[PDB]
Amino acid sequence: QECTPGQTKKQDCNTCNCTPTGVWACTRKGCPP
Amino acid sequence: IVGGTDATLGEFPYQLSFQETFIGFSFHFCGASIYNENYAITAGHCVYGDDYENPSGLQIVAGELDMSVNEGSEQIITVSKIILHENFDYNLLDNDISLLKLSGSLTFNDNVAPIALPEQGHTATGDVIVTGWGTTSEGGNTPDVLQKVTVPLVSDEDCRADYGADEILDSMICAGVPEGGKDSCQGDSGGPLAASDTGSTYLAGIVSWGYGCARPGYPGVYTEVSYHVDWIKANAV
Ligand SMILES: [Cl-]
Ligand SMILES: [Cl-]
Repeated sequence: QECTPGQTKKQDCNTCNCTPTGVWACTRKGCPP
Repeated sequence: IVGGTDATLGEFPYQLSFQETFIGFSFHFCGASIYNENYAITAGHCVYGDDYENPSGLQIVAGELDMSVNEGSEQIITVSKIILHENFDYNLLDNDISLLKLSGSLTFNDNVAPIALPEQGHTATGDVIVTGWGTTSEGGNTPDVLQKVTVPLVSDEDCRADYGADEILDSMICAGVPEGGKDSCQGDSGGPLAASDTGSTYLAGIVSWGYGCARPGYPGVYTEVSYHVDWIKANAV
């Protein structure tokens, strides 16, 4: 339902957590890719 | 920065580029802000995992506008120490703030200058200006010229409808337009959100996180500096 609340992942060099509303909250660093 | 325009040299004299050096290049990965001649303010997640007392290959660049041309005001100074908030939460981004101590002092001039803090507890309001060298669309390209965007603040309660009640802490501040299209993005982390409701420019937020960038209904989320002013003053020597 996009994700389960409390899951974590990486998106390239950024870190993400699944919010209570089911979306990925991700940091905003620049990644050398 | 998504939906912005080009900055001018000296327009944002407090803006820093936070860079890591590798073979063949210096890589911008975060923004930062000048607090005083020896200290920068950035996000905690920009430094988590570093060798805090002996950081290697990290530097700031002050007086920068266009990364692809040396215009003469750039000041590159290596970072000598990182002071990460000791209650930083790497997952949920509570207390997402760090200081960078520089190995030497910045030279202040028209193009290089501190940004004032608010008073502890001040409530920022009005349109605010977010700046950085982040991507210009989600998943997009990065500009060589510093970008600026104006966005309104979104109340914590309104933002919690998007992200969840406990996901937005009071010590976070949200900014964006309901229709989307204006936001910070990847590479803007750690840089400034500047307000001016006191009649003068001050640092109201630090770029932190969001769902994507510039999406309708998903404002950017920032560390709210007025919750951490006493922390900053206690830790910047
Ligand atoms: Cl407007
Ligand atoms: Cl606006």
